[PDB]
This record gives sequence, C-alpha cells and structure tokens, in this order.
Amino acid sequence: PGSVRVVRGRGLLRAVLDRPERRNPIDAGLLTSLARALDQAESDQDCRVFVLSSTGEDFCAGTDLSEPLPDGAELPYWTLLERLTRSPLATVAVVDGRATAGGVGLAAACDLVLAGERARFRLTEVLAGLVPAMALPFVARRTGEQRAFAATLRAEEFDAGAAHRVGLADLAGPRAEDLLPPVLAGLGRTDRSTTAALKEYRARLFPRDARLGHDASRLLIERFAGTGQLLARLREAG
Amino acid sequence: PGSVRVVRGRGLLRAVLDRPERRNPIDAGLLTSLARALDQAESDQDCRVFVLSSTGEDFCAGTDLSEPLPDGAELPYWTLLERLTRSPLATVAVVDGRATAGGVGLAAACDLVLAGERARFRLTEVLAGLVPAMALPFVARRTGEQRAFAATLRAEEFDAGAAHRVGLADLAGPRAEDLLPPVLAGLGRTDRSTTAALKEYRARLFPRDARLGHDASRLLIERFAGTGQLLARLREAG
Amino acid sequence: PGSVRVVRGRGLLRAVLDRPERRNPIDAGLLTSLARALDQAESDQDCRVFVLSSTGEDFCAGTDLSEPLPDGAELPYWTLLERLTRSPLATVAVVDGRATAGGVGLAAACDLVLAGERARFRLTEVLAGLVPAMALPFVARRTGEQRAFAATLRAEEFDAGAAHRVGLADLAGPRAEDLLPPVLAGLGRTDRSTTAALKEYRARLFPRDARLGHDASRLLIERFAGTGQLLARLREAG
Amino acid sequence: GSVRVVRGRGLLRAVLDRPERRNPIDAGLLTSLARALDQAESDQDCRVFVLSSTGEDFCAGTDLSLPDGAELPYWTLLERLTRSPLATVAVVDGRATAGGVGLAAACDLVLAGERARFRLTEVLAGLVPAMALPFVARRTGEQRAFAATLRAEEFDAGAAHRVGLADLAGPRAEDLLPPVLAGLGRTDRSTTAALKEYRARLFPRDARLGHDASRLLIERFAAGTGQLLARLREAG
Amino acid sequence: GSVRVVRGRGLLRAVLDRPERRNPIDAGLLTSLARALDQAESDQDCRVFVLSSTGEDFCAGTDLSLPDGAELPYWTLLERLTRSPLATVAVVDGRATAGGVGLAAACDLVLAGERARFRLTEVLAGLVPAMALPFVARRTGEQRAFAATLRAEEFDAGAAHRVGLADLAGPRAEDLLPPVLAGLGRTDRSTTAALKEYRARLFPRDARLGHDASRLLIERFAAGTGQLLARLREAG
Amino acid sequence: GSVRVVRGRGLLRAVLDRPERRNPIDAGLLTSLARALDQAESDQDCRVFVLSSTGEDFCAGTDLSLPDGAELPYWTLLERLTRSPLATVAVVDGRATAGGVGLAAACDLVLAGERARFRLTEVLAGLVPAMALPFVARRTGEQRAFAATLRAEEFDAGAAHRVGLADLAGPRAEDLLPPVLAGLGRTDRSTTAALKEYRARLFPRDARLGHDASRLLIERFAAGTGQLLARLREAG
Amino acid sequence: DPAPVARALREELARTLYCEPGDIDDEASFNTLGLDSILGVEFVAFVNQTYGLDEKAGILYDHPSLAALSRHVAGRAA
Amino acid sequence: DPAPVARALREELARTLYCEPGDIDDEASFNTLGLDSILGVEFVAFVNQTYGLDEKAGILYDHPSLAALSRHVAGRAA
Amino acid sequence: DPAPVARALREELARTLYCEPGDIDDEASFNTLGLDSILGVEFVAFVNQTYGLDEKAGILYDHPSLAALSRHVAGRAA
Amino acid sequence: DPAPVARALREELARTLYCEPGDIDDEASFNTLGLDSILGVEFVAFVNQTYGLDEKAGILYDHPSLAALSRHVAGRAA
Amino acid sequence: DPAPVARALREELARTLYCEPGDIDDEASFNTLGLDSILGVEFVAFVNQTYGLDEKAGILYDHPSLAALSRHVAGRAA
Amino acid sequence: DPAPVARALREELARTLYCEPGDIDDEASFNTLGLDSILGVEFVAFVNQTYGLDEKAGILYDHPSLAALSRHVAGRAA
Ligand SMILES: *P(=O)(O)OCC(C)(C)[C@@H](O)C(=O)NCCC(=O)NCCS
Ligand SMILES: *P(=O)(O)OCC(C)(C)[C@@H](O)C(=O)NCCC(=O)NCCS
Ligand SMILES: *P(=O)(O)OCC(C)(C)[C@@H](O)C(=O)NCCC(=O)NCCS
Ligand SMILES: *P(=O)(O)OCC(C)(C)[C@@H](O)C(=O)NCCC(=O)NCCS
Ligand SMILES: *P(=O)(O)OCC(C)(C)[C@@H](O)C(=O)NCCC(=O)NCCS
Ligand SMILES: *P(=O)(O)OCC(C)(C)[C@@H](O)C(=O)NCCC(=O)NCCS
Ligand SMILES: [Cl-]
Ligand SMILES: [Cl-]
Ligand SMILES: [Cl-]
Ligand SMILES: [Cl-]
Ligand SMILES: [Cl-]
Ligand SMILES: [Cl-]
Ligand code: NA
Ligand code: NA
Ligand code: NA
Repeated sequence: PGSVRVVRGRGLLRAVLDRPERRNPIDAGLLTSLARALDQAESDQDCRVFVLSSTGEDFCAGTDLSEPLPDGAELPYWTLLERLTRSPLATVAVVDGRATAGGVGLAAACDLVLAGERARFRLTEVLAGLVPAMALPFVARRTGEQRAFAATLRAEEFDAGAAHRVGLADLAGPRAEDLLPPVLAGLGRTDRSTTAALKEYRARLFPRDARLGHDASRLLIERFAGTGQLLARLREAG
Repeated sequence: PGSVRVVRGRGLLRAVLDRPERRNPIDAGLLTSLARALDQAESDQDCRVFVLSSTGEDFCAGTDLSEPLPDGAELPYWTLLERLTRSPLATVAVVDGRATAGGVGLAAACDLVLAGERARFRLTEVLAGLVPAMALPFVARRTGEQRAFAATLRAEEFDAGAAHRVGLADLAGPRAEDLLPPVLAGLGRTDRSTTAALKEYRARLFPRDARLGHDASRLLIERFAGTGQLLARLREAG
Repeated sequence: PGSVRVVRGRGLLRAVLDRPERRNPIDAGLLTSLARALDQAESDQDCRVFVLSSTGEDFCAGTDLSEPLPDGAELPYWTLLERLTRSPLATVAVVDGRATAGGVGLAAACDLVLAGERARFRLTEVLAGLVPAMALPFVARRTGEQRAFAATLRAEEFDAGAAHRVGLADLAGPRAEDLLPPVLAGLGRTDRSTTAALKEYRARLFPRDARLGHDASRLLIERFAGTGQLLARLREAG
Repeated sequence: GSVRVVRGRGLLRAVLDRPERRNPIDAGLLTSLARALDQAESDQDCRVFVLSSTGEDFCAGTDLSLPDGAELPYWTLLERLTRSPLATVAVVDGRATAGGVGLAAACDLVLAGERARFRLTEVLAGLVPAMALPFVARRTGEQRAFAATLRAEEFDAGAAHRVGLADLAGPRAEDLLPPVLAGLGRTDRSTTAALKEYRARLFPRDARLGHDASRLLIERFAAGTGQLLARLREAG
Repeated sequence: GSVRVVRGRGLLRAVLDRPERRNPIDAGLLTSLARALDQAESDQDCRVFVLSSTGEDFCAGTDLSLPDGAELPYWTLLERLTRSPLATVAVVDGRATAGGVGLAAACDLVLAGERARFRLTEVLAGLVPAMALPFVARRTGEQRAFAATLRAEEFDAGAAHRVGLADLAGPRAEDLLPPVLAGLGRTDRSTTAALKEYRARLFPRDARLGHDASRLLIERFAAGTGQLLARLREAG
Repeated sequence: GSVRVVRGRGLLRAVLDRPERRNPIDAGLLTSLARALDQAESDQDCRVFVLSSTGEDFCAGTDLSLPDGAELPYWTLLERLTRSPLATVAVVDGRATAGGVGLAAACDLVLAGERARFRLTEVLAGLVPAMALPFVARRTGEQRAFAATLRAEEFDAGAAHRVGLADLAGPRAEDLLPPVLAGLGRTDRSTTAALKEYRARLFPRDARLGHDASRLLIERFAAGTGQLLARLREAG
Repeated sequence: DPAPVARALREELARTLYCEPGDIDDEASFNTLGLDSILGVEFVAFVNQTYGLDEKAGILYDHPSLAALSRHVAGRAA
Repeated sequence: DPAPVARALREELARTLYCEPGDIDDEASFNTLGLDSILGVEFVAFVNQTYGLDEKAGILYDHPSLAALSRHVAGRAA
Repeated sequence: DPAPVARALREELARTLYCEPGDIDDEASFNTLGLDSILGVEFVAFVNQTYGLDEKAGILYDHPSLAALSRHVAGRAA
Repeated sequence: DPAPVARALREELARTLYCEPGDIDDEASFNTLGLDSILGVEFVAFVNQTYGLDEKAGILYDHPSLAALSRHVAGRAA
Repeated sequence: DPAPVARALREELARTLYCEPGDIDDEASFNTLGLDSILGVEFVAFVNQTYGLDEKAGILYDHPSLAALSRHVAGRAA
Repeated sequence: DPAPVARALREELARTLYCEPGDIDDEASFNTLGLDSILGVEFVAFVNQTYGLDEKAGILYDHPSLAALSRHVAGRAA
C-alpha cells in the first residue's frame, strides 16, 4: 500500500518501485518512501547493498504529468540522488524498462547500473522547455559532459547496448535482474567500510560544489514556472 | 567579397567559410567576420541556430603560414570559441574537409559536430614547437583530457568515424551537410530560451576559470615568438 | 644489482623493472631507484623520453605482501606518479604482463601506455579492504571517473584490448615493446621544450589540488593499519 | 494497382504501390514486376532495374487477407533478378516479411534504411520458405539463413548489413541509391550481363531446385496451416 | 557411464557425464548418444534434442588415454544431428577440442557460455579433422574452417559467435536455452523436419564424403602419430 | 627481373621485385613464380612458400603499359597455390589491384599490413575477373566477391580482415609472418598436403572452370576495351 | 480474488517460457519475461479457454504483466 | 481530389523537416522521413488549425504517409 | 555416500552466489557458476571449518564442480 | 564570364552523380560530391569536348570544385 | 656459469620462433615471445637432449624466461 | 654503384625510425616503414646536407623506397 515495496535479503535491502499502472512516476511519496528505504538499509549495520528495481514497462517515468525553495534548500529529488552517491551501501539500479526524464537521474546516481533488453533512457526535458539540471551531474559523471549535454539537447534515447557503450549502464544483458546475482556475489568479497571509504573518496576527487543542488533545484523550478503547452504536447505524443 | 558568406534560413543563420583557394585559414578578418555573423544571428530574436560550414577540401586550415597581450586580455580566437559555447543559439559545425590546428578548435567549440566522409581533424601544433592551448579546452570537453593531450602529443589525425568514436564529432555520415536537416528539425522541437539555459548550465557544471583564456593566449604567443624553422618544415611536408 | 636496470638510447633513458622472480613489487628501493633514473634522464639536456618497461609475467605486482605521514607529506609512490605526469620528458609505459594494484597507477601516470597481448590491469585493493587512493587520480584522468571507480569497486581486470577501449592504454598490439619504435620516431618530430609546455598545460587545465597527494596517502595508510586477514586471503587466491 | 513504373537515366524503377495493404505478394504483383523487368530489358540503353516500395512495408509476403518441371511465378521472378543483364537494386525503407525477404535478397544489391526490417515468419505458420532461402543463403551463408528461418530472426538495417543480407545501410535506403547509380555508370550492361552469367556459372542452382522449392511450399500450405495463419494474423 | 539422459517438455537432453576424464569421444559415448537420439525420435511428442556436458570440458575429442562404403560412427552421428526431425541444440560451457568441435558444430544451434572454447588440435598431431570439418565449414565458411585447422585457432564464445560456429553467446550457455526452447514451441516437428530436409537438398554432402572423411582420419592415425600424440599429451 | 627468390628455414620466399613498374602480371612473372614454386616443392625439407613484394604495389595486375581444355598460366598458378603440399602465405604491404587480388587470395593465408589495399578494377575496363573470383569467393563468400566486383570496392587491411580476404591484419604484414612460421613448424608437409587435398575434396572447382574463366577473360579483352583501358590509365 | 487467477496464469507462462513458476515476477512486463506476439496469442487463447472469455490478443498490451492481466481476468470472472 | 491538401501538407512537412517540398516522397512513411512523435503532434495541430479539424496525434499511425494523410483530410474537410 | 556433503556445500555456494540451492548444477564448473578465486578461498575455508579439514584453495582446481568436491570431502571427512 | 561555364558543368555533374543541378554546391570538393577518378576522367573529356580544350585528368586535382574548375575553364575559353 | 646455457637456449628459441637470437630479450616471458605449449614441449626436449636431463614440460611454467630457465639448467649441469 | 649511398641512407633511416640498419627492407615503401611526411622532410634534408643536393621533400613520393632513393642520389651525387 505504497509506491515502494521493500524486500530484505542477505546483506541487502531491495527498494521496488511498485506503481506500474502509473508508470512509476516521481512525486513526494516516491521520494520519501525511497529516502525511508535507504534509512532502514543504512540503520542495519549488516546491510552492505541497496538495490533499486521496478515493475512493468516503466523503470521510472519521471515527474507525474497525469514548489517554494528557501536559501541553501535543495528539492528532495537532489537530496535522494546525492544520498545514492554518498551512502556507505553499494547502490545498484536494475533497469528492464523505460527510464524517462527524472527516471534517468535516479538510475544514474546509483554506483552500478544494470540494463536489460527493455531498458531505455531518455531526457525529454528540452522538449518541455526544461533543463534537467538536477539529473545532469549524475548522468555527466557517467557519460562525460559532451555526451550528457548533447543527449539532453537532442533528447537522445539509449537502449541497453547504447547506454552501456556511453557509460550510463555498467553492465548490459537480456535482463537486468539476471545481472544482479553476479554483482552481489562480487560485492560480497569487500565490506561496507571499504565501500563507504571508496564513495567518500569519489566525492573528494570529483566533487560537486555545495551550491550546485540549490542552483540546479532553482533552474528546474524557474523553467517549470508556455510550459503547460509543451507538457500537453509531450503527453499527446505519449 | 569577404572570408565569411552569410545565409539566412528558417530560425537559422549559416556562416560559410568562403576562402577555399587559401584553405579557409584563420586570420583577423575571418575571426571578425565570424564574430559579426554571430552578432547578426543573436540580434534576430527569431534565430535559434548558428550553422558553421565551409568550402573545398579544407574546413579550416588554422592560422595562415602562407601580437601584444594586455593583462586579462584574450586573443580573438579564444573569444570566438567561448562565444560558440555560450551563445543562446545552438552552434552546429558542418565538417566535410580538413580541420587542421586552429580549425579543430573552431569545430569543437560548436554544440554539435557533423562529420562527412572527407572530414579530418588534426592538431599539428607540437610538430611546430607549439601547444594548442586555446583549442585544447574545447577539444578536451568533447574527448576527455587523456585523448585530447595524447592526440596533441602524437599529432593524431581523426577521420569522420574516429572523430565520432572519441566524441569530437557527435554525428558521422557520407556528408556532413546531409546530417544537418535532421539536426535542425530536432532543434525545432525546443526553443532559444531552453537552449540558452542549457548552455549556461553547462558553464555552471563544467566551468573554465576566468584566467584560462588569458593564460592559453599567452602560452601560444610565447611559443610562436626556432618556430620559423619548424613552420617551414610543416609547409614543406604540406 | 638493483630493482631498476637503466639503459641509455638516442634521446631516451629506459628504466627496466628487473626483479621478475619477485614479480616486480613496489617497495622503498624500487621507488628510489625509479626516482633516481628519472633524475639522471632529466639531468641529460639531450634526453627527451623516459621509457618504463619490465621483465617476466609481472609488469609490476604492486606493494610486496611476500609508515608515518607528517603534515603536507606524501608517500614516495604519489611523488613518483606525479613526477611521471610533470617531467619535461615524455613518459612511456611498456606493458607486456600483469599490472596489479599499485602497478596500474605506475603505468597510468605515464603520458603514453603501450599494452601487448599479455598486458593485464587490475586494482585488487577493495578485495583487501583498501581504497587505491594514490593510483585512482592517474587511472581516472585516463578512464573517466565512472569507469575508474566501478573498476575499483568490482576489481575489474582489463586485457590489452579492454585497456585500450577504456583509455587506460593509448596503443595495443601483440607486444608493447614492438609499439615503442613508432612512438619514439613520432616523438622525435617534437622537442623537450614543447613536451614540457604541453604537460605543464595539462596540469593547468586539469589540476590535482595541492592537498590530494597527502589525503590519498593518509587514506591508504589508514586502511592498511582485519587487513592482515584480507591480504592472507588475496595471497591464498594468488 | 500493385506496381508503379518510373523511368530514369539508364534505369527503370518498379515501385510496390499498395502501402495500405502492406505491399503483399499475389499473382498481380509478380506479373506486374515480370512486365516491368521485360520493359527495362527491352530498352537497350537501360542498365539498372530499381525495386522500391511505399509506406511502412517494403513487402509483407503472400496476401493472407503445379505441372511437372514447372516453377511458381515467385521462383521465376527471383531467378530473373539474379540472371537479368540489368543490375538489380532493392531499396528497403520498411518491413520485408516472409516472401518479401526473398524479393529483396534476389537483387544484386540491397540498400537498407533505418526502418528496414527483414524476417522470415514462415516456420511460425508451419511453412518452409523454400523458394526464398537460396536467394537469402547466397548472401548470408547457409548457417545464418537456416538458423534465422528456424528462429524467425528479425534483422534491422545494421544486422542485415553485418550478415550480408544488405550490401549497404544508412538512415534512408533511397539516399544510398544515387552513389550506387553513379558507380554503375562507370561500367555497362554487357559487362554486368557477363558478371551475373559468371556468378550462375560459379554458384549454380541445379535445374530441379525451382520445382522442388515450389513443391515444398505448396505441400506445407495445403496441409493445420489455416489455424497457424489465423494465429499469425491475430498476432499482426 | 558416459551419457546421462534427462527428459523435459517436448525435449530430450543427452548430458556428457564423464567430467574427470574431460568427456572424451569413444565407442561408448557415440553409441549412448545414438541411443539417446533414437529414444528422442521415437517419442512423437519430442521436438528438441539438447546436447550438454559437465565440468570444464564440453568434449575433449578422441580418448588418447573400414569396409567399403562404411562410415565411422562419429560421422554417422554428426550427420544424424543435421538430418533429425528434432531441432538439435548444443550447450557449450567449457572446452570443445578436436572431435568435440564437430559434435557441437553439427547441432542446428550452438549456445556458447563465457567458458566455451573451440579448437581443432588435429594438425598438431599430424591429422586432418576430415569428419568434423564439413559440420564446421557449413557454419564458418570454408576459408575460416581450413585456416582455423592449419593454425589450430582457439575461439572463445564471442569469437565463435562472430565466425558463425556459435549462433548465440552469453555468460552461460545453459541460460540461453530456455528462450530458444520457448521460441521453438511456436513451430512443430513436421516443420523443423522439412526445414532440415531442405537444408540437405540445398547444401548437400555427396554420398561418398562420409567414407572418404573416415578413411582420411584412419590413414593419418595409422601413420609418426604416436609421438605427436605423446607431445600433445605432455603439452596438455 | 620480376621475381627474387630467398630461402629460409623450411621455406622458400618469392619476392615480386619490379616496384617501379608496380609489380605487374606478365608471362615473365607467372613463369618465374611457377619456377619458384617448383624449386620449393622439389626441396623435401621445404614446408612453406612465402609470396611477398616491394614498394607501394603488392601487384598491379596485367601490365597495361587458347586451345580446347587449356587454361591461361595465371589460372594454373592460382590453382597451384591452393593445391601445393606447401603452406602458401601472401604478405601484403601495398596495393593489390585486379589480378593482383587473385594472386594473394589463392594463398592459404593472407597477411595484410597498414598499406594493404585490395580492389578488383575489372568492370571499370568492361572485364569480368573470372580467373581471380573463385579464389576471392572461397574467402569472402559469393555475395561479397560479386558485389565488390560490380562496385570495384576497395578494401584496406581491416576491411579485408573483416570479410575473410585477409586472415591476419596489423601495422606490417611482414611482422605477422614470424608467428605464422613458428605456428606452422608445429605441423609438417604431409599433414598440410592432406589438409589442402581435403579442401579440394570438400570445396571442389569443376574441371572445366579454368578453361571457362580463361575464355571469359580473353573474350572481353578481345572486345570497346582499348578505350576503357586508356581511361583506367588516365585515372591512374 | 485475483491470486488464484494469477497462479493459473503463472503456471501456464512458466510452461510456455521453459522456466519454473517460482522464477516468474508477477509485476515483470511480458516483454521483459520474453513472451513474443506468437506465444502471446496462444497465452490469450489459454485465458479464454480456462475462463470461458473472448479476449482479443491486444489485452496483453492493455495489461502487460501477470499481476495486471490476472486482475482484469478475475474481474471478468463469475 | 486530395491534390490541394497534399500540397498544403507537403509545404508544412518540408518546413518542419528543413527540406524543399520537391524532396518529399508522398508515399514514404513519416518514420522514413524522420518525423518524430513531437513534430508529429505539431504537424497534426497544423492539419487541425488549417482545415477546422481535431484529429488525434494518433492519425499519423493510421495514415502513415503524406498521400494517405491527404486522402483522410481531403475526404474529411469541406 | 557424498549426498549429505553435496547438500551442505550446495547451500553455502547458493548463499555465496546469491542464488537458491535448487538453481545449482552440481556438475557445472566453478568457473561456469561464477565462483572467482576470492569466493573460492572463502568456500574452501567453509569446507575446512565445517569438516575439520585444511584443504588448500588449490583443491577447487583439482575437483572443479560441486559433485567432484563433494566426493573429495566425503571420502576425506568422518 | 564563368557563370555560364559553371552551369554547363553543374548540369553534366548532376547527370554523372544522379542528382538535380540545384542539389550541387559549386564550392563543394569533387571528393565531397562523390566524383571518383573514373567519372573524373569522363567529366574532363566532357570539359575538353564542349570547350575544345586538351586538359589532363589532373586538372580536377588543381581546381577541385565546380566554382574553381569553371573559372579555370572560362579563362581558357575564347 | 649460466651465460653459455642462456646462449645455447637463445639460439634454439630464435630458430623455433623465426627470429634472430639478438631479437630475444632473455627476461621476456615465454608467453610474451610467443612460445605455445607445443613448441614449449619441443624446447624442453631440446634442453633435455643437449644437457642430458629429464625435465618435465612444466619447467617452462616454473622458470618462464630464458634467463630463469638458463639458471635452473646451469645449476643442474655438471 | 648505389651501395655506399644506400648504406649512409639506411643508417640515418634506422636512427630516425628507432631500429637497427639490419632491420630495414631497402625495397619496403617509406609508408610501410612508418616514415611520416615530417620525418620525410628531415630525411630529405639529411640527403641534401650529406651530398650537397637540394631535392624537394616530394622526391620520396617519386622514389618511395631506400633502394629507389639510393639510385636517384647515386646517379645525382659526385
Ligand atoms: P511477434 O512477436 O512475432 O510480432 C509483433 C510485431 C512484429 C508486430 C512487433 O515486433 C512490432 O511491430 N512491435 C512494435 C513494438 C515496438 O515498439 N518495438 C519494440 C522496441 S521499443
Ligand atoms: P517521440 O518521438 O518522442 O516518441 C514518443 C513515443 C511514445 C512514440 C516513443 O518514445 C515510444 O515509447 N514508443 C515508440 C513506438 C511508438 O511509436 N509507439 C507505439 C504506439 S502503436
Ligand atoms: P581471482 O578471481 O582474483 O583470480 C586470481 C588469479 C591468480 C586466479 C588470476 O587473477 C590469475 O592471474 N590467473 C588466472 C588463471 C588461474 O586460475 N590460475 C592458473 C593456475 S593453474
Ligand atoms: P579512382 O577513384 O578509381 O582511383 C584513384 C586512386 C586509386 C588513384 C586514389 O584512390 C588514390 O590513390 N588516391 C590517393 C588519394 C588519397 O590521399 N586518399 C584519400 C584519403 S585522404
Ligand atoms: P598449447 O599452447 O597448445 O596449450 C596450452 C593450454 C591449452 C593448456 C592453455 O591454453 C591453457 O589452458 N592455459 C591456461 C592458461 C591461462 O591462464 N590462459 C592465458 C590467459 S591469462
Ligand atoms: P605528414 O605525415 O604530416 O602528412 C602531411 C600530408 C600533407 C602528407 C597529409 O597530412 C595529407 O593531407 N595528405 C596525405 C596523402 C599524401 O601523402 N599527399 C598526397 C600528395 S600526392
Ligand atoms: Cl532534473
Ligand atoms: Cl590554440
Ligand atoms: Cl594506491
Ligand atoms: Cl518461399
Ligand atoms: Cl575428424
Ligand atoms: Cl581474372
Ligand atoms: Na550479459
Ligand atoms: Na549517417
Ligand atoms: Na598493433
């Protein structure tokens, strides 16, 4: 009876996006439910891995088309993507359907991305007059800046193979779920302490400045604030 | 009767390098003519795209082998490449011949690079005892640092396919001009306001420091100031 | 009668790792011997290239499994890798066997990496509860951050072809030694002055902050300081 | 109805012109294509026969909506596309399905665009594509042609290019045609005629294969087939 | 000893079950596989014959530890895997060496996992793999099959996939099997039977080739061979 | 003039040695290569025949500067390179043009360097390369050999490697030779002889093909040809 | 209500795809599980036979998971 | 007669696709021409505003060439 | 009888490989199953602690499947 | 002076390359337009016939565009 | 002591690999030089014949360079 | 006799290409040897300074091997 279904396994917690009839959109409850799953995982000292998986044809469709910002404040979406890069747990995204708009950032912010045959990634934001400012740093840290910016300007779609070729997926196969057991068995050779120190050192060597989450939050809110027309266009094409 | 021929189309201005008999070299007049085309494009509020194309076998041969620098000052070449990354217009380079030395930066600084069968890219600068300091940040933001520095150290030549594989070209085909209609039709799905906010955010997430254009200008001037011998060698091999 | 055998050629000095029976491990004497070879090369004003090559099946096995840190201090390993990126000489790594743990950084810190059929690269550090903090910036400046961090988390092994595909090797062939003559002949078209200005400008455009060598040194020392168990495990699997 | 002819400089083009029916194979199409190839061959200044189509279906194969020694007209036409003194060029910018794959495969050169798809659906209907396979296998090799049949494998432009079913691929098959026509203008009809005659001398099909292939398709169609065809219908 | 049979839904599986001996070819294996294929063919509801193995060796080839018109049982079995009305599927998750390559190659479909290796070692022993080559060459083409023999080339899963020796590759050959079985359930035995019969009609082996191939292997084995086999033994 | 012979350990090398004329085919070259292959075959300790060249042209083909049952010496030589008991190895470090492609293609193994180029120019001159095509098609498959002829396609080392025309590619064909020679020292002449004899048993050319191919080249040369050859001359 | 319908469909899907019912995620798309348009039409004919319905093959597009189909079918059942 | 509509539609498609009206094969699929789903919605909204219609974006799937779309709009408009 | 050992080993291997005991082919190579040299050392240290043995990590090369390892440990343990 | 020469060459180039004269950019390299050495020799023989000249096939290398060739030819014309 | 053994082996290795003795790095791995298991067994039989030893083919694995093998062989020599 | 010139040129080429004079095939193209246009200019300037000549860089295209270059320089020098 929530948008995230939580499953415990051996040294892992799996958060399953569980609204397939709505295409697993991002709203308040999805971001809180995910933040709460991450909290339950991190509070278990024996947990080493957070697994993010989904349901149906839509991994995550992004913000639902079916906000004030205090100084230094960040939208919850930014807070969650940062958490996925900073958590002492290894974060693994399991993608076997459409990651669209904000869904691309949610997958990209995980340490490891697994893509199956039905995986698709596309930032549709420019087609709606938006800059995907909050997702871009999580895509660009995988694809490099040129491919992330050009894929945004052209609303480029990536299948599993193309996602793997540009760095957005680390592993590709017939089914993302079937790439997970070998990733989990490999992660069982290291521990949370090492995984934590490794993610911390990534932030040390490749930092995001302390203002970036605010500025990116502001840019998305400003552009959403003709947007009504372009979103109607996007739904009609959908 | 200039080194740039200007053509207007639907929401675009096309600047054509138009000295093929001289191999479309960079000199003062080419940089001013290009800066003036960009000005005419940006002043038209209905213009969304700046198209950079050329003539003959040489897209652009770089500085002509056929300067004082005040504090904080940048050479015009740097100013133009920055403009191509910061303009509110989408900048598209159409490359169907040799981009050599400074010609590589001029293409690389555009948002999108289209390469045809006859496209070639090569930084010859180290063969003349020069560092291509002003072009390198525009190449490296496409290729990554290792491939840009190694391609400079080895004076590596890229054809259309190789350019595409390393990120220097975004699209490759038999003819760069025939890749342009689909890029223009795709850009017509977004607007200048979105394109502007997207380029601004690229500068926000991947900045060049305010001293870089000066320091890069200085390094090129210092090395050009045995250079006479190495340029004679380069022309004799040409 | 040392761990480095030194050979002079035309505008080059070749440092050969010469302990194959011990798998060319990193210890104090290897780092001093290498630093001293680099000193002899840089002191010869006619020297333009430093060639790093090895013996047997192990290019370099990393720290030998067969340290106090003053403020601002860096471990000698960091000092040597930085020198290989800052030396006015072109630094070429010739890899025809296993580069393991610290051996990967030593190759990666050279300007050009040549990989033969028997080349293998793998950071085993996370399997021993370590972060390879000192090698990572030299790998990441070649592979990009995602592939360097993920290859560390998964202890990914690269053969010559895979190393070449991700940027860790610049050239691949049946034998790294047979790729060297063409690299040397190409480098003979430029000079030390240009090579020096090019490496300096790489540090200018893609800097490491002044604290990074200390912080990376500290992180490795902290984690080495259950490590005994995990190293026994690693040797038993070896 | 089914074919529209357009002449050009040293060429005749036969356009499959029934897109709303997905360009099916029937007696009308096969006869109109045989008559287009006759017209092209009778013009002694003609050198190229271009086969192109309309809409989303290059050719859907047999519309689902044999004396001794005789061959079905489909066999006869595919053999003519391999034996003609004209260079035969297939322009594939949509789905080539079942017998539609053989019609393309039998041309000297196959150009494949972004929307090109090839798939032999025959085994899903309990059939062997006996008449189309020799023209596919002479391009892909026997293993890929027989495994693609058993698995009803679908090829896009890149896959078709990689396995030899397409000689050239790109965003639009039609934009690959002018450089092919430019190239063929360097040679002549007599030289193309002798080259194709020598291919038949070096890679021959025995004289009985047309009858045998035709017979095998007729047997399996005259079988449980009406159901499998309904099923294939309901699946789309 | 050498083969373990497992039935499934419309299939029979023959498992090479002597891993500690590296699954060698002998009279026992060839006879047990012929008898598995007989059982599978006698069940009229059977449609697929699956050949899989154990441990690190798919099949090491002839254990190193002819009337006129007659063929060696190895030839007879390879031909049966190409002619059976059952779809034949090879699941390769280890080293296929010498005659072991022909046993895989002769199945309709070869699935290759991460540990799959193929190598004809015969010329290193002074032999021609005359009996295995037709089943390899019908997949790779004559040039790659004869140059791989001369050079005793080793293929991993990707290389085997690229040259046509494997139809499908992935981390485990066994995990490629369920989608292949799902796909084959769309067709039936009668349709598979006619397809394979038509492959023999289009790509025939002449009637004497079995005897001739068998003879060439026997001649060269009966030659300097005992030494070359020792050497191959000492090399492992 | 045209061939220089160098002996090595178990090998004879025939070097095309007229670089300033681009190593054309004439009666002198064909006879000197037949006589080199005779010498190599007469030495019972010889196992390998190496064909290599000089300058920028591996071989430019027929210098532009038939009783019943008889074959032209070019046919006879290409067949000998496929039938010899010696392993035949082509070292290609420049342009192989027209008949020069067949000379390489007919060797057991083709090594291709960075400057290797292959191109059948024949249709641009109104000719069919009838004598060279079987040796090309046995490597590339019939579709790529006939479409490369119709289009006068040029292959560099990588493209030649991808389509099977080259077995090995790298920066220099000559540096690929020592590992090939090292590998061939593991086998012997008797084993190589039987392998090549079995390739002819499995992939035969009928007895009339040499005459027919020779005849087709003679007919088209004896035709409008003098002009097309001038044109090909002026183009370079 | 739907849980028995879901199990009857899960066993049939398992047999069509040569896996065990316990290998099937009820929320996975039919495209992710590897059900093509052909076995899709057979699967719908199975639904129709077992539940006496007359659903079009298109229903696997409208309810593209075992969970979604089993709810649609149970709600059309007596 | 669909010819007047085909002309009005050909000119809008050429502007949308950055080609000349003369380059457009009326029987080519919109997919072959490179009309994406976004420019498809704009093109149908051009048809609606020009002829006083309100056809769903979906209409380009039903009639997926200029010629087929022209017959639809022709027989509809007046 | 190796069956009790094969069971104890199958359950540890499944936990190590993040599968169910039921998914493991006892005759599959450890390489085919994806047991690397690191998890191999942990697995042999499981065998040693459980049966009071001290077999070298090398033992998985000598007996490279669950079945072969089970016979080794069976005939060794008591 | 050259504009008529440029048009006569543009129409012949259009026919050799199976495009319309209006598709040809006079400033595009002959290599970009797709003119090989073979049709290059035919094109030069066309220039020679039409203008009574005796140019070598190499002239397409010296003046490697329609614009450049048409200026060279017009300046050699009466 | 080993330098003569090293030269006798270096000349034989040069002949097996179709290079000159001066092309061989005594410290290069046998795998880097391109010696396979087959010529490896012939090379060991050469060592045994020349030095009257009875080394197993495995010795090239224990001493995997010319330098290492030549020290092992010289120390087993009279 | 070109042999003295071929020797002087072979030694400069070996130094330029970082090989031994003995490794150079005199009849190999400069392209096959990896002499680029830049080292080509330096090599011709070596020929000019050594023999009192001033041959264009272009000479290596006219005589594109060591042997052909040696005959040219031989018959020219004195
Ligand atoms: P069935 O699996 O034999 O056939 C179904 C189909 C050929 C009609 C089907 O392939 C199709 O045309 N699908 C359109 C679906 C689609 O969007 N493709 C999937 C990639 S996103
Ligand atoms: P538009 O080019 O942005 O595409 C949007 C889309 C919904 C049409 C597309 O992204 C998608 O997911 N489906 C592709 C296949 C299609 O056209 N839809 C199937 C309807 S029958
Ligand atoms: P583990 O998966 O970390 O692998 C360590 C290793 C030593 C086994 C491996 O990295 C290696 O270098 N050898 C691979 C082949 C092997 O298993 N060893 C040969 C012993 S017979
Ligand atoms: P034509 O097109 O049949 O032949 C011309 C040619 C074979 C002489 C020509 O291909 C050639 O040798 N060109 C040298 C030109 C060159 O530099 N290649 C283009 C790549 S930059
Ligand atoms: P020989 O060269 O014919 O055969 C030796 C071998 C087949 C036993 C050998 O290939 C092998 O199995 N080696 C194991 C060695 C290994 O680890 N592979 C090299 C990649 S790291
Ligand atoms: P160098 O290796 O730097 O090359 C310079 C170059 C002018 C020779 C070259 O870059 C180029 O553009 N042409 C390549 C073909 C050639 O050698 N020139 C043709 C003259 S006939
Ligand atoms: Cl965003
Ligand atoms: Cl610059
Ligand atoms: Cl480190
Ligand atoms: Cl058919
Ligand atoms: Cl055999
Ligand atoms: Cl010929
Ligand atoms: Na996979
Ligand atoms: Na393209
Ligand atoms: Na190489």
